Amino acid sequence: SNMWVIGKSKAQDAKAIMVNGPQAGWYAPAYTYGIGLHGAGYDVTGNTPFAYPGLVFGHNGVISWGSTAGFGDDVDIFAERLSAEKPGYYLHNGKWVKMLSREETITVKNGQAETFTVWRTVHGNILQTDQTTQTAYAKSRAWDGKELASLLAWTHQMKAKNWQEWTQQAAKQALTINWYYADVNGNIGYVHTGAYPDRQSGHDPRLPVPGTGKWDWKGLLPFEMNPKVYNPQSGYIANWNNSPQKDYPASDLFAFLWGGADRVTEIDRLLEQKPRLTADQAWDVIRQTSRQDLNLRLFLPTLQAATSGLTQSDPRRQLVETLTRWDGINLLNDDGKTWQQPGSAILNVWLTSMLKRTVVAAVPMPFDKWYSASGYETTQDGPTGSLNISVGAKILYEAVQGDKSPIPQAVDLFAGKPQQEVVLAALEDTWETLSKRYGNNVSNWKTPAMALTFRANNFFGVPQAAAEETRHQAEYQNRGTENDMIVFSPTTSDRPVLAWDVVAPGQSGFIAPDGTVDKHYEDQLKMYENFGRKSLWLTKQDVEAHKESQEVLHVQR
Amino acid sequence: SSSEIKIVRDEYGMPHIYANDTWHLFYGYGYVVAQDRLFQMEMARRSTQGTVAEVLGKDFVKFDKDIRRNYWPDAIRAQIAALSPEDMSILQGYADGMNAWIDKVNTNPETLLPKQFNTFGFTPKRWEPFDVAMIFVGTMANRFSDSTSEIDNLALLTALKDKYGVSQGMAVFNQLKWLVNPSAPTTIAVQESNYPLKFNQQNSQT
Ligand SMILES: [Ca+2]
Repeated sequence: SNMWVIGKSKAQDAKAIMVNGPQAGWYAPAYTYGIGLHGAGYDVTGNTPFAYPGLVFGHNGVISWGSTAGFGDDVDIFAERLSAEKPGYYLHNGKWVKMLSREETITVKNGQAETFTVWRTVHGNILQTDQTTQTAYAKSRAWDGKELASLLAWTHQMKAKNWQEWTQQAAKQALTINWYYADVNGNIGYVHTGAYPDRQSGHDPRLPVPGTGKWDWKGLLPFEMNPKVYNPQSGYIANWNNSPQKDYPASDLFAFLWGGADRVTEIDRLLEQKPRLTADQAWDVIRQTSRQDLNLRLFLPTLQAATSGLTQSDPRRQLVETLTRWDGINLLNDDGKTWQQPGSAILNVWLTSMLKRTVVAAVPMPFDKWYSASGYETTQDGPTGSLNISVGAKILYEAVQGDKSPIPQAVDLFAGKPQQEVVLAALEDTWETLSKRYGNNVSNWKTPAMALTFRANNFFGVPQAAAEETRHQAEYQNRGTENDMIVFSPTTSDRPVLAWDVVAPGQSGFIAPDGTVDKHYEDQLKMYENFGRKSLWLTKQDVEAHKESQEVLHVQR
Repeated sequence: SSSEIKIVRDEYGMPHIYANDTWHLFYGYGYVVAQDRLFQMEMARRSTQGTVAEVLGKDFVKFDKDIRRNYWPDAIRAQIAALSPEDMSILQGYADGMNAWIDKVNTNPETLLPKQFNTFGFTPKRWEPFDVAMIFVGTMANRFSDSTSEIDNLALLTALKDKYGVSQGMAVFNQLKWLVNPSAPTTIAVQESNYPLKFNQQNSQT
């Protein structure tokens, strides 16, 4: 999920611009829901996942807001001490405490129902996995007991008219989510919201802690601690699930890292490239980042250094020369299935070989499997989410930085071999592999592009539509499931705010019993494909002027 | 009129609700959601509560069990009961709005029932505040803010320490799964501020 907020110091023909691209995969019907609310203190427009009462992506004519997953560490696991003689109890603060328990029955269509028990301690629900007669792990979420508060904080924030009223609600949202602000005067803001535990001294948050009591959290850190910035000197706020702030620790996920190699640099670059950006230029950053190969910029220098001394005819050399001439912006050929340039295939093969040779080689099995992914892995239907730099690649990146990396290389991923030699061996593998497949004329290589699928199953893998309702788009785009842009004080409009979004396939997922698809069942699909967008209306006059239908209800609570 | 809810849809079918009080506003919201995404919402309801097998069968039992093992419904119900009347009105209204439309759908299913219901062999029932809340709770929270691999991490570290020895092992874990990396591009620039907390990276809890 990405977002860029451009403030007054960097906005052209406007005072602030907000472009949000939440990334949850692609689904039919649409992942988000378009809604406008007017009354009882609210006056908003925008769209929101699963039609939550609170709009995650929207504005109220005075301010605008957005989110991207935070990925801060707000979950710890407690190793609970059990006793075979006291089933259902666990030792805590010197006493055998009774676990919470409940019976559940899974009713199964055309199947026999299944009954089982779920267990919970003072730290959280008990995991099913990793159980012994003496141990069980509890998943402790810092937001536990604050779920509803976050749902409402997300609702009430829509009534905010300034940074102070908005941060008051950001302080109540306990999940680990980055919130963004913008307003009609050109002010912009960012808060890495969420509840984060105040851990005991000596507690390494990447590893489990005993649940006997001595390691319980001291409580939760105060809002003061949450990374935030209002009107940054840079004039912009950019995020792609990267680190909020210097020294701020990431999620403990072994596959997740905030390091020198981060895809967000791709956005920072385009925003800094131009002193000021217009709304249309800000929007164009979607199309560019969505086509940008994310590894080229990270490894190109290393590739160049390794091949800089080879003779013209060396094929390893020509592969690298091919990458050098490339901007890393993938485009489809006329056939609608292959990419114009073979760069990503080259990088994919090479990178896969490097990880096998380095990181994978230094990690004991079967943990080595965790670092083998190049980050290009996909199926026929294309990626199920965003493309990122793989964890193995981020580790490899620090190694190739040598002394420029702040991470001590306790072990040499290159195991004593010159880096050039290993980089060359990998380039050799790449050449054998691709030349064998596509021939030895690089210039006529038509490698496969990624495609994109709006799946009929929701992110859970549960059908939310009939299979046949699945939609397809030839060009995979590493972009938001939905994209919305709010432009404050636009100089070419009669309104103090303009807003656009795209909810593909369409606003409605309705199909009549006879199979007649709603008029708004797929009217935003092509628009999504060509980086188009439609206006979001707010004022009564705009809504009235663009009305298609109307209905009045009269109800007594 | 305090009891009047106006629903106006734009050229893309996007609904705009106009209402005087909280309950009526979110009543209108739920009403249009039911009109627009009834099957999607029903299945999302089942996904977030672990009742998919009820309609899809045995291939989703494990799914259901995992969902239910990941939360404590009573605790969610208790947060809902603690809600002020104003906040409660958000969920009650939303639930009620959906129910109004759902009642009309179940009354004239030959014209209003989304085809997927016929196809999947079941009909939609009424929602309660809990149902509405769980849509958000089960997605945003139980899934998008519930990430950890600490047990796996301890296994990796344990294997690193076995392979490279203790001090070395610890060092390599901090190389593969660093706690922080100062060269990480951050949304807030170093000139603005830095995070003041320092953490242990030695697994000193053992
Ligand atoms: Ca943790």
